[PDB]
This record gives sequence, structure tokens and C-alpha cells, in this order.
Amino acid sequence: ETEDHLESLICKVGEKSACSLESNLEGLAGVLEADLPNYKSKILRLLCTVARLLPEKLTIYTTLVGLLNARNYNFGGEFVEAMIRQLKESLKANNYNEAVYLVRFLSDLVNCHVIAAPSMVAMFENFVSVTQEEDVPQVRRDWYVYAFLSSLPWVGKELYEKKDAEMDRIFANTESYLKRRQKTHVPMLQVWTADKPHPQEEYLDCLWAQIQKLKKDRWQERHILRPYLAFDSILCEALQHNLPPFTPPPHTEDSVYPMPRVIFRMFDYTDDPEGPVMPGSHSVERFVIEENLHCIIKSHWKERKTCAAQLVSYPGKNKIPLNYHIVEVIFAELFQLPAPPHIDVMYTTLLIELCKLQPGSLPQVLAQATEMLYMRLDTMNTTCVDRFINWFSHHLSNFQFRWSWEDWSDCLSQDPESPKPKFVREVLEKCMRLSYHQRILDIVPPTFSALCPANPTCIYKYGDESSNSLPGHSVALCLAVAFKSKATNDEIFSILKDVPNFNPLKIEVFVQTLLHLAAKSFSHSFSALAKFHEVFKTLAESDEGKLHVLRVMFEVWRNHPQMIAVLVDKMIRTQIVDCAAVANWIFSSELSRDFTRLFVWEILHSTIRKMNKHVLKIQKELEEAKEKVLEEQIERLQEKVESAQSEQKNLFLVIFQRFIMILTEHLVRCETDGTSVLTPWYKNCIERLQQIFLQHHQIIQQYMVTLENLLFTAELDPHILAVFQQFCALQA
Amino acid sequence: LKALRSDSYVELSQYRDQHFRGDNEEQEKLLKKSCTLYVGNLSFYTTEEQIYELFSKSGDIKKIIMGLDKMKKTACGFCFVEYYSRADAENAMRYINGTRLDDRIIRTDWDAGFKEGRQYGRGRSGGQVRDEYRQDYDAGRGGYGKLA
Ligand SMILES: C[n+]1cn([C@@H]2O[C@H](COP(=O)(O)OP(=O)(O)OP(=O)(O)OC[C@H]3O[C@@H](n4cnc5c(=O)[nH]c(N)nc54)[C@H](O)[C@@H]3O)[C@@H](O)[C@H]2O)c2nc(N)[nH]c(=O)c21
Ligand SMILES: [Mg+2]
Repeated sequence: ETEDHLESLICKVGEKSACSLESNLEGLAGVLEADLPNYKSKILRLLCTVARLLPEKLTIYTTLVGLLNARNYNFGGEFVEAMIRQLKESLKANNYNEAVYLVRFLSDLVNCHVIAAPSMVAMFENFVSVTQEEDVPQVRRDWYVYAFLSSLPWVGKELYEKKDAEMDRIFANTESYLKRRQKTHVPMLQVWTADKPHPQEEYLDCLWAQIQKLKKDRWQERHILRPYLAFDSILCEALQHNLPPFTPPPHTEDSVYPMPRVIFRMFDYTDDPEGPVMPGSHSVERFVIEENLHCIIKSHWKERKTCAAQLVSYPGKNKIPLNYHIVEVIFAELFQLPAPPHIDVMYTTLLIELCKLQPGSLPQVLAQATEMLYMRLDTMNTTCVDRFINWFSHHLSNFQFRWSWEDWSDCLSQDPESPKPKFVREVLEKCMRLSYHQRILDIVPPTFSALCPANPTCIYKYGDESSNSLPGHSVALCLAVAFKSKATNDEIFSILKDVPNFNPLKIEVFVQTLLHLAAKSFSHSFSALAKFHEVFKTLAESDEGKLHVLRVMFEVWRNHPQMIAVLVDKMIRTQIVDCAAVANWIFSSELSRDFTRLFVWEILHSTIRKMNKHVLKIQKELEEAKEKVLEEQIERLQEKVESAQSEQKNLFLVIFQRFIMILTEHLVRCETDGTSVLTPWYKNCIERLQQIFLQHHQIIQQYMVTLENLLFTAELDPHILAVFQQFCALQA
Repeated sequence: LKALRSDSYVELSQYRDQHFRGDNEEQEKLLKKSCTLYVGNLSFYTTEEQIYELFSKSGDIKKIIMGLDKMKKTACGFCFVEYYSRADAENAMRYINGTRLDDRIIRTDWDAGFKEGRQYGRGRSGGQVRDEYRQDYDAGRGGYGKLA
């Protein structure tokens, strides 16, 4: 019971009360002291937890650890003892993001008279000292500075009342360090390359610039709520403590540090003239506001309805354009490179839940942001655009596809390849897949019809062709007859024995015919593949066969991207074709004209994931089997791991070799015909290569020797190398 | 660690298949380990293609089984979606449940598992039982309830 009640109450304070917060902190303060005799360990645990899991409540709980320290010095000393232990653990386990919340909780305690202001400074001095450390990854040297600077919004003001001498010498080594960092990763992490309207800044430079405006403002920010402010009477005479000498953990080969980031920015106060002035991009208020909002989503991501509510009720010290901050932060997460913190579809419905909660004001802002995103499309990164398309099209389908399409009339007279028209075409294509062809033709104006998606009709070769000069024609006609008759494999094989030339012609007449007679639904085509599965495994026993199947299937369904995708997927899972073949198919000349369409990549990544999932699965089995006949298996599971990983490496190897080949071909041709290198085709192609790295950087890391010395070498065009070097900078 | 673990969208519903064999205990053990979902309120004309496109947003789908009129053998207004992993089914439960599929608000529920015969409406008239007593008009489910 009691155990239970404590955790309940510890949370109540953070939650929205119905009696001034200060009161609750007053009460809970004593209550907790009264229970210290019997429940010291639990309360000591509960607080260390809320400290690393409820950052958005940082100051409500620091206060609490204060009122307590103001009634039991020895207690505070124990809490501060745990915190350091808890912090040393998070660090050793590579859970750096959790550490920051700890390191930041300590910081604010100094404002609660619990930790010696001078004490904090000594630790930070050691954090920055990491910048000197020799032969360590920059992402490591980066995290300590970030942990330091991100704290100042809380500690800085009072941490400036003391040790300014060293608290100047630290900024000194920082400034020095900040100007010596390589920024190779920025181009690969920016959502937009355009400097206007808003520059997308490297996260440390942006924060550095933020501290400055604060420092030069005498460290007086006006957002961070401080309950420990209305308790100066008590906290005053409290006896602070001293954090033991903190020696940052030595960089090991098992260390993994957060990747660098780029600050997503799309709004400024002019985007909301008639609304409370929006904190500027270089104001710490902006940082803190987005930080808490990001943390709120991190705490409630699993429950969308609770999530919207915690966001909308966010407590701001001084009024701010909340709705705008909520939308900006959600897009900041959806469009985050390499990946969003949470599953993509979560942002879609989260936004819906926010529109249902603030019916009168959220929708307009969301509609304003959509407009702005569309207008800045010209320099948005391909990976984000895809995300934009899927979000917007899925969003539309929840609001009867109602949108003011004429607002985007400008796309109508642009090269079909330009980002705007292409974006519209893709969005519409996506809307069709969530409903049907005719429905979409009906939602857009007559002027847009040209951008609507083609009717997804099957294309039989030997069909009502009547153009019979084609090879295997009659053979196909027998097949059609057999299939409609519940033919068997051997029978079909027989029909196929009468085919003149790995036999390309046999494949084509089989596929063209089998697919045509199952073109009514996905479920038909599937069973079709399952029934005559044996035939497939025969005709396509070779890679040429595998490749030819994909080629004929594409010939048949080129007007129905969703069909093509589900078929390839089904084919891979039933081993009618393998990923290598799918990869070669993607870069094949037969797809050259559709190379920049979304479905092509949606398929390639879905193939890569199946490969990855597969590898992971077998590895685990070995893992479990190794944790125990039982041997003959581990002998076998080992072999399977080998093959799986080998085929995985080969998939990345081929994909990269193909990218290098087509990009060089373009670069050379251009550098010969004195033509522009920056074509729409180039943009998609170079950014698609970048995406391979972004989506699977973890797996790719295992190939550094091969990648660094065998593929992406110096004889390669710098435009291609650039992509590789950007990737290496992610964990450099 | 603490109550942040809250996952109300993934919790078991009140529904229980009355034709299932085992205890309520055996049905519940299957439900908490399932990868297959029950999808309700579709229109009679909602296709497998649409279902695939929306439900794939939460992970890869293994199979989709359309609910049918036991006697007419036509789309009934419900279906079963089966994922390869429960994590993906949970996300559908979390972010797809309660949203629009083919212009109508759908509801997902954990399902013990598909078995031959689960695809047919148990509705007295062939369709879903739900439609026998519906007193509302629904042009996606054939107008008024069967008792009308
Ligand atoms: C609704 N539902 C169906 N299936 C599956 O889909 C198939 C179609 O059969 P139904 O023909 O859809 O089947 P039942 O639900 O068996 O019977 P029933 O539970 O009695 O219940 C309720 C619906 O009918 C209504 N109803 C039932 N009896 C009465 C009555 O006497 N009066 C009134 N007014 N309404 C009633 C009621 O409002 C209710 O919501 C079956 O294979 C099921 O396993 C579900 N599977 C899961 N996991 N979760 C669900 O929520 C679910
Ligand atoms: Mg290697």
C-alpha cells in the first residue's frame, strides 16, 4: 500500500493540481519527511527516478529535494549521493540522453540550496576538460559541452555569482573548442539547405549563440518556472553539499555517443503577428520551450490523447504562442535526420488529437504550417519530403481530402520534375491508395487533373492484344486456359515445355499470364504465387531469372505501384527472388524513367529491412540457443548467421556500387558537356544515396574497412565522397 | 519504471469470442501475445488494398482476411489484419485505432487468432450480429439494421 501511495503523491505535485503548486510542495515536503524513518530507500528511489524520467518537471522536483534538504541535511546528502551514482551508471551504459537530465537536475539543485554553487563549477570544469582528451570521438567531446551549456539556462545565473574566473576560463576553452569542431555532418542533417527564411543551425553553434544572449543579458531568462523561488525563506538557511570530484568515464571501444544534430526552425514572431511575441531563435526561452515539449512527447508518446493534453496545458511562465511551438516541435521530430524519435504515424494522429482539443485555434496554425512547408519545398531534403507526402496524404484522408488546392496553382506551370509539382503528384498518388482513383480525380480542381495518378489497371501482354506476332503467344493462351481450369504445377510445366529460348521467354509468358488472372485483388495474386510457387522456384532458379521475373512483373503492373510493392515483398518472403536481385532491379534501365518516384525507394528500404530483420532474428535464436541436439543446432545457427550477415553485406555492397556507377556517369557526362550538375534527377539520386546511410548507419558501420578503403576512395568524385564523409562524421 | 508505462490503447477490450474453445484465461493468454487484430466498422466496399495501405503504416502486414456474409459470401464490414511482430500490432492499436479508413472511423481489437470460420458474420441474417439490431442509417453497411 504505502509504497504505492508515495509514488502516487510524488507524481501528484508534478501533475496539474487544484490548489497552488507551492502548497502541494509544502505538504508533500513534510509528509515525505515523516515517512523517512521507515521509507527512506523508496523515497530516495522515487526521486532519483522522476529526476531522470520527468525532465519536463525538473524544477518542480528540485524544489522538493530542497524543502526536504531544508528539514534533513543528511537526507539531501544521500539523494545527492544516489544521483551521482545513478549518473555514473547512465554514462557507462551509453544512455547519455538520460545523463543530461541528471546532470541538469543537479545543476538546478544549486538554486535550491542543496549543492554548493562552487561545487557544480568544479564538475563542469572537468566536463569541458574532455575537449582536451586525446584520441577521442568529437561526438564525445561534444556531449560534455552540451551537457554543460544546456544546464546554464538553469544554473548559469547563480553559477555566475561565483568562480567567474574559471567560469570564464571554461567559456574560453569552449569557444576555442567550438571553433575547432569539424562540421562535415551538417549538409547531411539539414532539413533545408536554403539559408532563408531560416538557417538550420548545427545544434552546438545554436546553443552557444543562445547562452551568449543570456550571459550578455546578465543570465536573466524569463521562462523556466522556479517554484524554489517562493520558498527563499526556508531554502535560505539550508545547508548545501559538495559533489565529489567527478572524473568523466574513459572513452572505450564500447562507448556510443549521441549523433550531432541540426536545429529545425520554421517559425518566427512575424508568423503570428496577432499573438504573444514568440521567443527568438537565439533566445534560451526557445530552447527550453522546445526541450520541454520534446520531453513531454517522449513521456506520453504511447497514449495520443494524454499526450495532446499535456502539450496543450504546458505551463509557460510568461505567455507564448503555444500552438505554434507545438506544431513546430512536432514537425521538428517528424523531419528529424537521420530518424524521428518515434514511429512516424504517431505524429499524424497526435496532430489530429490536438486539432480535436483546440478546434478553434490549432487547425489554422496547422494549415499555416502546411502552406509554409509547401512553399519551401525547393530545398527540402528528399528524405523529409517523403515524410511530408505520407504525413499530408494520410492527414487528408482523415478530413475527407479537403484542401484548398488552388493555393498551390504555381506548381501547374513548373517543370513536372520540380519539387512542388512532384510533391503534389506524389501526395495525390498516396491519397488514391488510401481510397480509389475516381475519388481523387473528384477532389482536385480541373486544372490539377494533369497531376492526378494514372488508373491502376493491369497490362497483359498476350491479352486482348490480338497482336499475336509475339513469341510464346499461344503458349500463354494455353496457360490462361489451364489456370482457369485449376491446373496443377506439372501440368503448367508441361504447357511450358513447349517454349523456345534460364529461359527468358518461359518466365514472361508464365508471369504475364499468372498475374493477369489474379489481377482482381492482392489476395488472388498472393495465393497465385503460393500455388504455382514451385514453378517460380524453377524458372527463376538463377539471378537472371529472379531479375527477369521482377522485370516482367513491372511490365505488367507499372500502373499500380502499390501492387508492385506488395508483390515484391511477398516474393522476397517466399524466396521467389532475393534482395540482391531487387537491388539490381531498382537500378535497372527498365526503371530509369520511374527512378525518382517514391514507390521505388519505398520498396528498396522495405527489402533492406526484411534483410536486417532476418539477420537480427537468427542472431537472437543463436543467442538463446547459446544460453543453454542442442549443439547440432548452435552449429547450424552459426552457419545461418554467417550466411545471413554475408548476404546483408552484399546487399549494401551492391547498392553502393550501383549508386557510385550512376552518379559518376552523371558527373562525368556533365563535366564533359559543360552542363549543370544540379539537376532534379541529381538531387533525388544524391539524396537517395545519403538516405541509405541515414536509415542504416548502424549496420553500415560494420563495413568501414571495405567502405573506407575499397569503395568510397579518393579517385571517386568529391560529390560522391562527400556523402561518405558526412556519414563518418556522425560517429566521429 | 513508474506509471509512465501507461499504455491504455494496448489494453485488452471487453470483447470475448463466445465460440473460442478454451477458458477466458486461454483466450486472454492468446490476446496478450497476439499479432493479429480485429478491425470493425469498415464499409461493405472497403477493399483489402485500402486496408493494406493504412495498416502498413504501423509495420509490415503478413495477411489480411476480409469478413464475409456467411451465406452471401460478400464483404461484411470487418476484417482481420495480421502482423509479423506484436510491436507493430501494438502501434496499429495505438495510432490507427479510432481513425479513418476509407472515410469511416474504425476500431481495432486484439484477436486470439484467425481460424477457419472466423471470417463469417455470425449475424442471424448472414452479416455481422451488430447489423441485426442497428437502429441507425449507414449507407456503407446497407442502410438500416436488419430488423428494419
Ligand atoms: C464485434 N467483434 C466481432 N469479432 C469477430 O468477427 C466475427 C464476426 O461475428 P459478429 O457476427 O461480428 O460476431 P460476434 O461478435 O461473435 O458476437 P457478439 O459478441 O454477440 O456481440 C456484439 C455486437 O452485437 C450486438 N448485440 C448482440 N446481441 C444483442 C441483443 O440481444 N440486442 C441488441 N440490441 N444488440 C445485440 C451488440 O451491440 C454487440 O456490440 C467473429 O468471428 C468474431 O470473433 C470480434 N473479434 C474481436 N477480436 N473483437 C471484437 O470486438 C469482435
Ligand atoms: Mg568490412
